Amino acid sequence: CLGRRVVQPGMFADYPPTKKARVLLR
Amino acid sequence: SLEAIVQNASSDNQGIQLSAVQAARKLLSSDRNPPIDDLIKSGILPILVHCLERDDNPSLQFEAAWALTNIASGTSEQTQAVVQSNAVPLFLRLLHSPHQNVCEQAVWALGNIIGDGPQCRDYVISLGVVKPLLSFISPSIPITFLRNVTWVMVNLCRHKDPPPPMETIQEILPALCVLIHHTDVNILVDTVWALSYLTDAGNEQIQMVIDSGIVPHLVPLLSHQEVKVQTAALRAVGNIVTGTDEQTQVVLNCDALSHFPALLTHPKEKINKEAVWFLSNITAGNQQQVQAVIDANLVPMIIHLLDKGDFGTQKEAAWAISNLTISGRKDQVAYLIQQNVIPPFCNLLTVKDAQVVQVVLDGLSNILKMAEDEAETIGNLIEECGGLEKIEQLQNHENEDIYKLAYEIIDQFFSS
Repeated sequence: CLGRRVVQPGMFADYPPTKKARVLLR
Repeated sequence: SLEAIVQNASSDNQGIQLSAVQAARKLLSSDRNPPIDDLIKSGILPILVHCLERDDNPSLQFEAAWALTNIASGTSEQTQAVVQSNAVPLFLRLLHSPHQNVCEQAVWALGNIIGDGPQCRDYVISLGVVKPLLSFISPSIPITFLRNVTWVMVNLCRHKDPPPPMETIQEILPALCVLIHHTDVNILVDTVWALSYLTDAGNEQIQMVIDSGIVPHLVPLLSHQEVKVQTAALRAVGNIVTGTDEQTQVVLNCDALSHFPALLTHPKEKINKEAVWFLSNITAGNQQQVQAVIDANLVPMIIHLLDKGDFGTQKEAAWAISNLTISGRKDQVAYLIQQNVIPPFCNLLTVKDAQVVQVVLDGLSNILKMAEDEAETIGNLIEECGGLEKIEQLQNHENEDIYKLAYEIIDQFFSS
């Protein structure tokens, strides 16, 4: 049906990572 | 070797301990494929956690926290091994260390842990991480540390099953109101992403964000020079406008639609698609919000993307056109007709995506039912561009709703 919709799959794919390692020399 | 490292790290001579822990850290931080499982199975986790307690050797605390950070940056199983070794209370203790680097690395480790998932997040919250975390936001904080703090805030905001406790949101929103004025790109991207995760959590969280007064500072970021900031802001405000007409109007009163010409013509097709999704959520509103879209001179661009855009953008544009018919007035639909919407709107009736077909049929039916005198003219327009043949073909569609709606359309408007 017609109406408002939440964010769709695939949109805004460049989200901040949930986890980060601390790498020597980077 | 791992056996030697583990043995020397359990020593009571803290120089040998420091050397062994630094060897473990080197193993864990040299490349992007560290041997996490081997070090875990060797029994080094309780040793590192014990090192976290050594307030008399900040170097050992720092190195152990680095090792544990990188262990916790792995799979959920490895992060949970860290958690099961009781590291969280000691990292929270280290948040108050007088040594900056120890504090920073503890923040980083807690960030990985929180980012693992919502139950992990809730455990770390219940122990009281939020207020000490936010206490670091001061004029003298180094920029790298502040970037890490804001990333941890993102992680505190982002999971939805369940969303973070309301008290946590009430504590975090003021800090986000502070940070949204920063000019550093990294901080700004993470701030806006945290906001977007809050505005995707529900209408009540949307209202909490509106009540913070941050929306007038968020909307103008749709025209930031950095595309990452632009798209983060687009996500956050789009989430907001998934809500009620009043919340959508809060967004619109900040002159949001003024930012969309540069997004509808953007070279990146994904941005076109996301912008049209936003606008489709705007056209689903009351007649005033439809008129706001019209007055912003956005309808011709939407129709052009509907005609010529990539399929994804065309799908979003079909949604926008059809949603306009929900509360749109007959004169607004007439404006659409004037702008040559029928040919491409009907062309989209031959795609495999059944949802697009249903949307276009709903829109056409609303258009025809809304027109009393124009109905014959609109029927002629539909027949001229081949849309009527497509509807007749759809009469034999697999989907129940689609073919029932096709039959109804034809019987009420194309059968006299």
